[PDB]
Amino acid sequence: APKAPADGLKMEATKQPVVFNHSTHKSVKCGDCHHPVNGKEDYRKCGTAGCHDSMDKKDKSAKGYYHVMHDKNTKFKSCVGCHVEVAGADAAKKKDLTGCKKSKCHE
Ligand code: HEC
Ligand code: HEC
Ligand code: HEC
Ligand code: HEC
Repeated sequence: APKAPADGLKMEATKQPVVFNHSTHKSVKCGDCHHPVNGKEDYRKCGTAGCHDSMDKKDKSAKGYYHVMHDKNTKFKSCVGCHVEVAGADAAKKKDLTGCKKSKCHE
């Protein structure tokens, strides 16, 4: 299989870039992020032309790339969404997991 990609996978599709890692979400199910679409599962980029490319930000619906990265009220687990569940009420983590500034995502 293609397995997980290398590390240092960052995405600069917005004025605020982010750096993701697969060696960190190893315990996380691939289907947890790479939600199934059409019933098929594949390893593609969220910001794929035709997937999450709304560049609206202020939309929060689905196409909102910046919505599937923060918005928690989504049909699927969101970055911050899951993070919120992970960090929960542990403090510090929610500042480096769901933190707006000075976090693991945004620095
Ligand atoms: C606190 C609730 C947060 C605020 C406010 C913002 N973020 Fe994030 N963020 C993350 C990713 C993966 C991206 C996309 C990277 C890319 O492709 O460019 C973003 C993007 C943004 C943006 C850009 C939208 C714009 O054009 O203004 C803004 C304004 C923004 N974020 C604000 C990832 C994460 C993340 C990882 C779990 C966290 C905790 C946050 N973002 C939290 C906030
Ligand atoms: C969220 C916690 C994720 C989990 C769990 C896994 N992946 Fe992932 N992967 C994620 C993102 C956000 C991205 C793209 C970054 C973006 O800007 O959206 C990726 C990318 C990949 C890719 C690259 C796409 C390609 O060109 O093929 C591959 C191959 C990939 N991911 C594989 C993969 C595997 C094998 C996973 C389980 C072992 C897995 N991912 C989990 C987010 C997340
Ligand atoms: C195209 C093949 C996609 C890729 C690659 C990813 N997503 Fe996606 N996602 C896609 C669609 C078409 C939809 C909505 C269904 C529709 O037709 O409208 C979604 C939805 C989400 C959601 C839910 C948002 C909500 O319900 O509020 C989330 C949280 C989400 N997607 C996240 C996400 C992540 C993290 C991805 C990379 C790991 C990713 N998506 C890739 C289409 C596609
Ligand atoms: C649960 C389904 C998750 C989803 C969806 C996303 N992440 Fe995550 N993340 C998760 C856990 C359990 C942890 C461990 C906490 C730790 O910091 O060790 C993390 C951690 C991160 C980190 C920090 C660690 C690192 O790898 O540098 C970052 C920067 C991070 N996560 C980013 C991230 C992004 C951008 C996501 C959406 C594309 C995302 N995570 C999804 C659990 C889950």
